[PDB]
Amino acid sequence: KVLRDNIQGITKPAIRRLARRGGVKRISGLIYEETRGVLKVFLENVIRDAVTYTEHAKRKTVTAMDVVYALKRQGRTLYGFGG
Amino acid sequence: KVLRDNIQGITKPAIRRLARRGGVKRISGLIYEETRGVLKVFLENVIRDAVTYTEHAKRKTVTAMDVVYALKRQGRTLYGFGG
Amino acid sequence: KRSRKESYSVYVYKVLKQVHPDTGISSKAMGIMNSFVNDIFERIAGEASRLAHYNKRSTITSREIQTAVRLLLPGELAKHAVSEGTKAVTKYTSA
Amino acid sequence: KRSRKESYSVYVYKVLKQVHPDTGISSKAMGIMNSFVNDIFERIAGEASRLAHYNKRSTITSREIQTAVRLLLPGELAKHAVSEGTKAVTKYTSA
Amino acid sequence: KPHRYRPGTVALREIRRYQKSTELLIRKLPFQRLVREIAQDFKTDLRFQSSAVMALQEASEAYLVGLFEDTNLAAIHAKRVTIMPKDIQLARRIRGE
Amino acid sequence: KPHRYRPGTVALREIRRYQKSTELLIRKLPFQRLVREIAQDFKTDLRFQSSAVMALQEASEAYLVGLFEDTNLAAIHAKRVTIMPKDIQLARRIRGE
Amino acid sequence: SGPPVSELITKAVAASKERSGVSLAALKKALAAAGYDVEKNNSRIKLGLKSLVSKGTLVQTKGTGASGSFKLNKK
Amino acid sequence: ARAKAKTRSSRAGLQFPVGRVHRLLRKGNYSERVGAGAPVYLAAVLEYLTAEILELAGNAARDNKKTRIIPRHLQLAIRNDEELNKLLGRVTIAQGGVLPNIQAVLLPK
Amino acid sequence: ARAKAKTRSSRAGLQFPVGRVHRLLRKGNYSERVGAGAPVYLAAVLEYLTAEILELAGNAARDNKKTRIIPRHLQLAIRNDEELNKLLGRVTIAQGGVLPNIQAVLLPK
DNA sequence: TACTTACATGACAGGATGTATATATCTGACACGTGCCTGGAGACTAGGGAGTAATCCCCTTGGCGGTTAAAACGCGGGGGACAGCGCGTACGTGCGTTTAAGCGGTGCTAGAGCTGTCTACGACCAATTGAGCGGCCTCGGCACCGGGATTCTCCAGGCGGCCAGTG
DNA sequence: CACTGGCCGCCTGGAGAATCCCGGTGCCGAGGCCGCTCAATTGGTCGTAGACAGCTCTAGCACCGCTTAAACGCACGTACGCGCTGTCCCCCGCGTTTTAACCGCCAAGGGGATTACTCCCTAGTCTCCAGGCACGTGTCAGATATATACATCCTGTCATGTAAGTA
Repeated sequence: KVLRDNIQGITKPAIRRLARRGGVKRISGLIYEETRGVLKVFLENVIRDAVTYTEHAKRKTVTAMDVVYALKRQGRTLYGFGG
Repeated sequence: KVLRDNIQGITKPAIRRLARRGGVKRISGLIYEETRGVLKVFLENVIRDAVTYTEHAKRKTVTAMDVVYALKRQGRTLYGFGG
Repeated sequence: KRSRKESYSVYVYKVLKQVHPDTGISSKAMGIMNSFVNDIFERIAGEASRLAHYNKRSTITSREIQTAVRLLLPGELAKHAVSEGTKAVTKYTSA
Repeated sequence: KRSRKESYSVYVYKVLKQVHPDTGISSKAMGIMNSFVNDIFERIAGEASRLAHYNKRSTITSREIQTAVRLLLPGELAKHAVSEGTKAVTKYTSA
Repeated sequence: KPHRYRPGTVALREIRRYQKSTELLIRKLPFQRLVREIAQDFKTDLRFQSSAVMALQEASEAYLVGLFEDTNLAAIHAKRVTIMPKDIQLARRIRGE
Repeated sequence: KPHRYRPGTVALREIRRYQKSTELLIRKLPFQRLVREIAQDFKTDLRFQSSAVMALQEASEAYLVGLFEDTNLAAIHAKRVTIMPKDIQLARRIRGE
Repeated sequence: SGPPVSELITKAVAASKERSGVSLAALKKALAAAGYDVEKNNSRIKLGLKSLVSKGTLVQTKGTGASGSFKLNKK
Repeated sequence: ARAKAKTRSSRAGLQFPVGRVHRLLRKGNYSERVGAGAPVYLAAVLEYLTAEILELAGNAARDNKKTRIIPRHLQLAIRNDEELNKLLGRVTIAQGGVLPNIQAVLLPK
Repeated sequence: ARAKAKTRSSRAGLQFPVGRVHRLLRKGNYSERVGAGAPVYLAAVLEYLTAEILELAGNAARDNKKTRIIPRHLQLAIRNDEELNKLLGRVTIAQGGVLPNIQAVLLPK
């Protein structure tokens, strides 16, 4: 029930696949851990917002509405999840 | 009555001092005409909407409030003129 | 027993059939269409509301939304939306 | 005389005299403070209005504005503004 | 002698594949675990709708896609092809992060 | 021999002056002429508040100043100190314009 | 003190004598292995290379000036 | 004793619901009053935008020779139109991927 | 026998107007109904933000040996607090100029 | 200094495999028929927001003379960009292994969500006022002008390495 | 191979210049005062929004067993950054000349703003009715699987330029 080191769960080839979809030929080795950190900070932002939406809603389960709405506020609007 | 060339009205030393406020130590020679065009495009985006505000209000006089609204709709909000 | 959840299914369905008699749609593309029309409606409605507040107008007319779609919709889409909306209010007032 | 143009002038002047007895203010700085209070009021009120719509709530209360502070205001600014919000509302409920 | 491609063409075949294809690029379970780990630090005992987890999945992949396009522009700006930490720092700082 | 400063030194003093200074850097009435020229392209014979022209001038200076912040960042990104049109285009593209 | 670095450059180019000429970085690392403070003597190595090319004792393989590759003469 | 109900969607000749757009405008709380022509104009704009993007989606799907449009087709439609890309610059389409755009230096030779 | 007209800002111990912010919530048309503690809280947040930024403005004025706040002091107070900077990243101060910052590459050795 | 020869390199063909192309299948995802009831709608009405007529004044536009600060242009020159070129590494790519993601199945439950209650809560209306705003007025903080130090910057001369000369 | 004097790269002091700092002085915007009015207040009333309680049900979490796809680690490799230097050229700095921006001063009038009138329209409510969504089902488009065919990428081979070895 304790979760300790899940930032390493976003594997290095997963980052390679992400950069391939973004259109990258070559990825340095220093890239993976800081993109883990950057994505970490990004989820800190959006999940902090969604947690505030959640505790404002007096529910205990984070929903897709809270996700898409938190992305919507930050100029990162997402389609396809009931918005 | 008609005006043909005020793009050169934003002189090269004016662009120089703008970039000096911008922290630019050295400016290429090809910068000035491009920034004149870029400012012209930015003013297209602002002034077209500011005009649309004015004949939305059926006014002939362009007001500072319309300019403030047009800037803040682009997310480039200007303080000091509202009210 | 269930509660009704509103969507923009049938309208997008009739439009896609009208512009393409033979072409179908997936469910996820339908969700993205629902999200798109909701987003555009909220943008135009918010900008119309702000235009209403800025000239101290408590009413929203087609002039207000015309101003808004002139603000948001870039270039050629603006004049085409002006054309269809003008024709639409033309048939609405004539009937 | 003309129509009165509302401002936040004497209010910000009282705040300055409370925080800095000997420091003055300029008129352009006061216009920027009017722009500040109007902009922050606009941001908080707009996001809290959307929060009211999202939970299908007809009421905006101190809870919605508090949550809006947690979204918009960063970090220690957020939690301190929460602290003075709670002291203000407890003083108001105690009249 | 067994076949071996020169460096780069496997990368471009990947480029064409995952730009042509659409599917999710992060393994779903460790992403879900990372999200639960982060949300545990903010408010305790959170559960997640599965659709919310895939929503963070799509949004995170697209966010990284936008960043990696920006770092691609930064790298080709700097006469390079291999991106560096200062490229992501530039992209975030120009965008205002 | 008359006294003579090296290049960039006067530029650096100009730098520290213009972040030290607060006044407008665009000439007022030529900017008024430019904004009237742009305005008459949309609606002819428009009239301007002087405060509106000053607000447009302040916003234009703000836009260009922030644009050259990003441009200077992109220039030092490419190990250069003199900005180029590709720096401006890069900053404008990454910003989302 | 010791000898001047012209003998150092000749020793650095004569240590290997591979198919192409030796580059500036390789000869500087060679003098570092032989022992010299090359950090404050970059223009020294530049003038040594340019001077030794100009006398014709050194022939430059592909590069220009102090850049590129340097190889020994015919005899 | 009463006239037959005939919708303003049929009055304007637009398949988008005038009544539903008016209801969402009233309950989206944007003004105290809304003029009757405003939802008609808004629904016309909405139907034009949907018709144009669905036209591009159907054309792109026919280009992929597939009779049903998918989110990939929506991404291909949106990113290939400069005015739609201006309208949807910061908007993300789910499971649509990205437009194939390889920079010119990335190609070999 | 009507009571004395007391003010809600003084009731809450504030300087910013509870009444005017409440009226602007009613007239900004943001909800049909507004909770009573909401304008008090919003005025508290506004007064605290203005209190910190005026405190930093007075401190910057005392730093520049000026007894009066100039908009340059306001811009220096915004940009020297990184959290206030993140609050107001997109907002430009009139006549504030820009914060003095030179990249270290630009500076000579 | 020309003769000869082997090696780097461009031109051209060929295999292998990854991708493009053709055909079966089956399945579940799309699409269509039903019930329905909820959301749209038509008539009437109370009433108000906005459209329109009039004015005035003031704030914008237009115009003229003077100053000079800002611009424009040329010379000069340094520094900035950048092309090239080895080097050295730092990922790219292939291949075998671990394993953990993924899929399929089962069970619990906790929380999401719907529905009756009602009570706190907030908006609304008549009357009343006192704090905030428009205007005026004064004056001293501050803008501007004038003079002396200081820091900064750049160059003249002066020292150390060094490179050429010599014994 | 050691001694040694001149020549270039670097250290240092000093002169001029831009700015900092110290005064004086006049001024015009900041602050303070006064009249006013209008917007906040208060108290009763009335309708109602959401908190609460409780029930139901459903999807989210946990557990488990296979089952490979992929994560991973290692090894060979090559290609990419990139540090450095040489070379060219481009833009800052400064001086002089030009010129229009600013000021400031004055005329005039265009429309912004305000007030008044009056009515167009729009929201509300009872009633009615029909369209789109849950629900269910059926059914072929496309994913998958399998079998062909070309593209292309690497590699092998031929021709050739060219540097090297050589008489």
